[PDB]
Amino acid sequence: EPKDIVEVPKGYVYVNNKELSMEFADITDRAASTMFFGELLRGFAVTLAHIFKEPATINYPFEKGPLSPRFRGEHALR
Amino acid sequence: KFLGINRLTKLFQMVREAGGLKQAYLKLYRNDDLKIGTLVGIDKYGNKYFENPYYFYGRNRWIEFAPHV
Amino acid sequence: MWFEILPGAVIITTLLSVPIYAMYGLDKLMIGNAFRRNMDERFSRVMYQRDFRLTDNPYKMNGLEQIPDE
Amino acid sequence: ELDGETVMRADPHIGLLHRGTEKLIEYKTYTQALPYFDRLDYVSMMCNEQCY
Amino acid sequence: MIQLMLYSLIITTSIIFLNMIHPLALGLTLLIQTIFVCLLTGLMTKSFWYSYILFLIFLGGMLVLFIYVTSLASNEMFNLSMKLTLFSSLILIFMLILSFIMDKTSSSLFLMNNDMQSIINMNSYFMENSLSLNKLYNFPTNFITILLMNYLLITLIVIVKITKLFKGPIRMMS
Amino acid sequence: MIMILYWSLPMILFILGLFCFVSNRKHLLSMLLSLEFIVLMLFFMLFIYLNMLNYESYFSMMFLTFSVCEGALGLSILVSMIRTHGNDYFQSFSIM
Amino acid sequence: MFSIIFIALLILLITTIVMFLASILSKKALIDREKSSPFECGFDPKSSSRLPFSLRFFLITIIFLIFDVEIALILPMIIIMKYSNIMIWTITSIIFILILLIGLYHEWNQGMLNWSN
Amino acid sequence: MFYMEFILSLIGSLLLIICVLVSVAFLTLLERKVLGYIQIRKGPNKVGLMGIPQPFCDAIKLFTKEQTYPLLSNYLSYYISPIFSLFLSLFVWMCMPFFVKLYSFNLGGLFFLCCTSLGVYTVMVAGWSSNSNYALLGGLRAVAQTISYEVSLALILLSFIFLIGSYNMIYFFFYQVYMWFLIILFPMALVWVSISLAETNRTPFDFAEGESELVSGFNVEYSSGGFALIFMAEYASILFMSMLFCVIFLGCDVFNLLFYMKLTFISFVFIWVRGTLPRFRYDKLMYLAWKCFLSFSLNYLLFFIGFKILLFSLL
Amino acid sequence: QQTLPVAEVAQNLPKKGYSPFGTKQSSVAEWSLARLDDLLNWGRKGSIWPLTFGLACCAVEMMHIAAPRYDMDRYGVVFRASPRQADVIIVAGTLTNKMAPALRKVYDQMPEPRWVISMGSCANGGGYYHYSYSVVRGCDRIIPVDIYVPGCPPTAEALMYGVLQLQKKVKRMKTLQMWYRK
Amino acid sequence: IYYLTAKKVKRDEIEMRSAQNVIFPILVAERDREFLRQLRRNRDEEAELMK
Amino acid sequence: FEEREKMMEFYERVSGARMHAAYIRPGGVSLDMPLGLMDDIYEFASKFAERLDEVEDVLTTNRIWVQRTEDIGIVTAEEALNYGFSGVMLRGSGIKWDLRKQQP
Ligand SMILES: COC1=C(OC)C(=O)C(C/C=C(\C)CC/C=C(\C)CC/C=C(\C)CC/C=C(\C)CC/C=C(/C)CC/C=C(\C)CC/C=C(\C)CC/C=C(\C)CC/C=C(\C)CCC=C(C)C)=C(C)C1=O
Ligand SMILES: CCCCCCCCCCCCCCCCCC(=O)OC[C@H](COP(=O)([O-])OCC[N+](C)(C)C)OC(=O)CCCCCCCCCCCCCCCCC
Ligand SMILES: CCCCCCCCCCCCCCCCCC(=O)OC[C@H](COP(=O)(O)OCCN)OC(=O)CCCCCCCCCCCCCCCCC
Ligand SMILES: CCCCCCCCCC(=O)OC[C@H](COP(=O)(O)OCCC(C)C)OC(=O)CCCCCCC
Ligand code: SF4
Repeated sequence: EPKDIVEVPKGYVYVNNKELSMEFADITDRAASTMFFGELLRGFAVTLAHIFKEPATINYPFEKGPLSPRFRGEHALR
Repeated sequence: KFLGINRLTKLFQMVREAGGLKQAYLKLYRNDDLKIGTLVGIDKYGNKYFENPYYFYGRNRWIEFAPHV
Repeated sequence: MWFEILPGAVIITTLLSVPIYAMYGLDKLMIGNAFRRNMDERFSRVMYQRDFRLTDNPYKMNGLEQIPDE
Repeated sequence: ELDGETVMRADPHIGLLHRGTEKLIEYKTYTQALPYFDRLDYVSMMCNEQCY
Repeated sequence: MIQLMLYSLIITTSIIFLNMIHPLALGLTLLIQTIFVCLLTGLMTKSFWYSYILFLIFLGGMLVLFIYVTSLASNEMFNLSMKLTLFSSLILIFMLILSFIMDKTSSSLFLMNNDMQSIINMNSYFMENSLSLNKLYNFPTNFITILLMNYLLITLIVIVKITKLFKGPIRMMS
Repeated sequence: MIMILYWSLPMILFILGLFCFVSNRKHLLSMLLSLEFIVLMLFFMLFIYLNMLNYESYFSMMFLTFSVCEGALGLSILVSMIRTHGNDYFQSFSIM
Repeated sequence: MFSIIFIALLILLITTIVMFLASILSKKALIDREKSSPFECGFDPKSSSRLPFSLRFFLITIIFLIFDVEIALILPMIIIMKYSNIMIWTITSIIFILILLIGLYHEWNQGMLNWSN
Repeated sequence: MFYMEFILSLIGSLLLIICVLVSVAFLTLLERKVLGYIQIRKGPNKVGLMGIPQPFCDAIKLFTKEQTYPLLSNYLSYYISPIFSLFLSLFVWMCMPFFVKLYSFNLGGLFFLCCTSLGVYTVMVAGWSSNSNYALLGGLRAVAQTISYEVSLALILLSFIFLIGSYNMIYFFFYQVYMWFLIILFPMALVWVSISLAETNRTPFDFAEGESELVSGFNVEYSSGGFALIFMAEYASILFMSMLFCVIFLGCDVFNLLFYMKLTFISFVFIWVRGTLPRFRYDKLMYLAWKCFLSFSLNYLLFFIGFKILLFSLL
Repeated sequence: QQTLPVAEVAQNLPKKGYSPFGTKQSSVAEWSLARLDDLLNWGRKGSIWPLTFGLACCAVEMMHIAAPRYDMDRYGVVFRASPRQADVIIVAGTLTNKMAPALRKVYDQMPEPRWVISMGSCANGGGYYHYSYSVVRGCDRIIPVDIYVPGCPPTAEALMYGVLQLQKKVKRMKTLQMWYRK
Repeated sequence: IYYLTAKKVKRDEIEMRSAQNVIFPILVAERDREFLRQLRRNRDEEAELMK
Repeated sequence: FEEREKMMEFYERVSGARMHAAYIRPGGVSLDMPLGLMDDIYEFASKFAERLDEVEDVLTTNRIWVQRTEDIGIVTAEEALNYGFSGVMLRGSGIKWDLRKQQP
């Protein structure tokens, strides 16, 4: 586990606070992810997964979006 | 057959329910998606309202317009 | 959903397959050989000069019927 | 003001979407002045209604 | 016929190049000049290697020179002249007529092409750029290549020394 | 006649490039472009000489290297004008 | 190469006919005074684009030119390996690439590959 | 030379030009459909039958809208540059390795480098001649981009050539009869994909036509035909480097439909990188193609020099 | 005022067809020019390119036709940054006194044909800031407007209703038949 | 696998070069006979033209 | 923005307008929430963690996003206090200040 630069208080969360590990295993892991594009391949994998999803598009005007009975539109005189 | 051949069977059922290959072509040209669903209603002006809860919310209920337009 | 990407891709697959295969017909209509003679090496060019010297068609081949009986 | 691609002096000019809101709030009732605050900040709205 | 056409085009573009004040007119004129010079150089050698090499060289050079156009003399007026257009058109049509009425065997180059070499030449049957470029990496003249590596390193050291990067960017009235 | 029918043309174009190099122009970069043109015509004449001989065209890249380093020297001199002057006007430089 | 000249002239001819057909079939409306003006994100420019531009990568451009003529001497030795002395070819090739690595790493050490700023 | 050749070379070149142009149109359709499907949304579906004649909608409109006659521009240089951009982007396609003799390009790599250098010349001429500040900034970004990637593109090509021994790309077919070169050259599969996006001015390297840093880049003053030929020139460059990824890294055979399926897949990869990764800065592009890509190219060139001397002694 | 017809009357009527100019025009040249105009309006009502303008809150709704519920790229509609590469400018938001020459310059540099969609109450008639000093009373008095989307935030359904009504306006737009009858 | 592929390509290249080496002597024999015939024709034509 | 359109659908459900709700008023709220909003908001809040996980898998780890964001636009804390900063621009510079906790 990477160490913390500043000790966090109770009820607070510090982002970008973890020191980078200088041991050989973490340096080799980040080096392999550098020269072999590990996070780029992970982002491409997530994107290729969301290609296979169902679209959220609705066929306007045959299909119309959900609404509410309280909806505010054209004024009318009853 | 775990890859979607039953979906091809459903597509062929959609084609036979549409009224033929020419009628399915005409329905796919007019309505940009080809779908099946139970006929709920027919409004005085001649439009037809279908509802199928199998689809995504927002595409459950749709209208097929009057054939004279 | 995702299969609608395949209309619009096969047309790129088919039409870019057009200018090769059509010549694989269009040579055979007029050359008679589906592969016209390559000119990368000097020896192939010299032997093409030899074929075009022997016949007006370099792709028409002189077989053993050219050789006289003796 | 740019020397090449890098900036030397970036000066913002605003008032291009200045609508005279506060002078207009001075002329309305508080109930009528409440829909102004939806149009102060555009993408958080119930926060501005909460503040007013 | 194509060689005499390249002669006429090179003559006309050289007349155009001698008369252009604006650096971009000189750049476009030397673009079409290096295109025509690259084709003409190709006609003389058995292979087409050094035309390609010269085109990479003269497209790597003027790519930098346009940045110096946009940094120094970016604002300068173009002046089209009807006299230069009429002169170039009359000289161009005159040399196309003169090249059409000329015997092209006498005006052809005497330098030997890959097919102008005889059949008995066994060195012509090899790969087309092997024996031409061999002496760059052979024993008598590898040391000239060594000298060129060291010369390019010394050139880069000179460029770094007399373009001080820490003095700032370059423009007009810096 | 033989000197006239062959290789008389790039002498004329080299003379025109030399006259373009020494003409009264406002900027130094036009002289750099005229240098690139006389590199082109020297390449033409050297290429005629190296193609009378059979397999000695390897030298034609060395002339390109020395000419590109000449152009790089001229470009770095054009940078060094900005270190002292604000311009590349040839009238702005010292005549003595 | 004579066929490449003719097909390059034909591609240039076809593209000029395509551009002239785009110009002929274009909608011909009258030219307004401020329609022709440069865009400049909807406001007045205050300066022409012929104003001199600051160059922060002059050293990188001249190093690019030097490295490109260095590229022009690498491209022969694909062919020269099968027809030369192997010892001389390896001494020249490994010494070429190591001298390029010395030059590039030395200018990386000086920081001359960073833009002036 | 036989008369029929010239006729069949002319016919095959013209058929190739027409098929590359219609494939550019359907490549715009493919990008607009899968790039929507990169996100949740759909592609073009309403117009025509199922969005198939949508590039015809895009081509009818751009060939009829009013031609811009800009005020401060040099119009005689502004009109000619997209013509030359499309001319070189279709002229580079004569380098395609045909198994029939289309053209005997013995020096196809040098021809590819020449047309690659000339396409960015048309881009930077069109950027200057518009006389707009965003157009000049996009043009200078394109010049800095090509100065960044040019020597890296050349040395990486040399390493592939070493595995071949000749500059003729049809000799890529004989050396790939047992396997593809994606096994050996996977780090330059990544590096050549990085260079090929910088070649075609595509995301993550899209500084010549920026939609957020600049306003449309150098295309800011081009409309209704000039923009059309610039756009087809860019997409024909995308098709050409997709083809060159299929030639070098994959099978160089052209008599199989799997080659064109692979070319459509590499074009889908070209759309796929744009829909995932954010754009760089061209400062970081110049610091990438000079300190990482060039050093790796020289080092792995040394590796291939040693491997080719090792292989030559064993033969 | 007429209503939608009853289904018996609708069955009595025939199909309208795609062409708004009718099937036949009793002349070969008129029929050829009408079909060329039909092809041109199909190419023009397909893929109108709106302009990245976005003055105010109504713009946030403009990304809800970008957002994958409504998908404006399904219709051919796709945003372009430059006004030269745009058919439509969606004036959507408050048009103030400082944005009068900005909107006039961006509209004038956009090339013909030009159709402007006025989205939102501020762009239509000033709206909730109508009686203020700085707000221009609608965008009609500077630039022409072809489509008036009426909601203050329109629903993205109601914005694509304006976009589809603009497509129907381009479908009824006639220039070659006008040239034959001028 | 590339070493095996290079062995196959070298075998094909050596077979093509062997075919070139076995075809060439007939071609150069025809070349020298036609060369001597054309040299005799050129020497006769130069004597006819320059009289 | 698919999830953002789901929340504007929730806004339209509770107030009747998708964006400008006019809902929170002096003296409470104008209307009670309709029945069944709990299940819809709960289903959305159950899925939104996975949606943020996918968005962070694309954006956060990438080298281009890091090179385009990190060590860029660094503002010191005394400049943040002297120039009257508030919110995230205070919280991004190390200053522990949230108005929801200090003055609730
Ligand atoms: C918070 O604050 C902010 C605001 O406040 C609230 C704002 O308001 C705004 C402003 C924002 C808005 C107003 C809306 C938000 C903007 C967006 C969501 C825009 C982002 C979306 C995109 C950029 C779309 C996604 C990208 C895609 C899909 C890429 C493709 C896009 C295109 C435009 C490509 C289409 C172009 C084409 C096809 C060119 C046409 C050319 C052709 C078709 C030519 C081809 C030719 C052929 C095929 C045939 C030719 C054949 C020939 C010539 C030969 C044939 C010969 C024969 C003989 C047959 C912002 C930013 C903001 O932050
Ligand atoms: C079916 C296919 C699916 C995948 C398709 C897509 C393929 C993958 C993506 C292709 C390109 C995508 C667009 C371009 C992205 C460019 C990203 C980029 O370069 O970012 C810069 C970043 C910068 O690195 P950084 O992000 O760490 O930055 C910090 C470091 N400084 C600031 C100093 C640079 O990454 C790199 O440059 C990484 C190196 C890239 C080149 C690869 C070198 C390999 C070296 C040889 C390895 C040897 C191993 C050991 C051998 C031992 C032998 C004995
Ligand atoms: C490698 C580097 C090479 C460098 C050298 C290249 C040289 C190429 C040749 C150059 C020739 C130049 C000729 C120039 C003539 C026109 C000059 C001009 O400037 O025209 C201006 C005109 C309108 O522009 P203007 O109103 O001046 O607006 C600018 C205001 N700032 O502009 C226009 O109207 C635009 C031009 C329209 C041209 C139309 C021509 C008539 C139609 C021809 C037939 C088309 C047939 C199509 C169908 C064919 C079917 C088979
Ligand atoms: C308008 C011209 C634009 C610039 C074209 C540059 C082409 C590459 C540079 C070069 O010299 O290439 C040598 C090559 C030499 O040919 P190759 O060696 O490529 O192929 C042999 C040729 C029939 C075996 C393949 O020539 C060309 O590319 C022809 C250029 C035609 C230009 C026409 C207009 C004058
Ligand atoms: S019309 Fe309504 S939603 Fe649109 S900008 Fe004005 S106040 Fe905002």
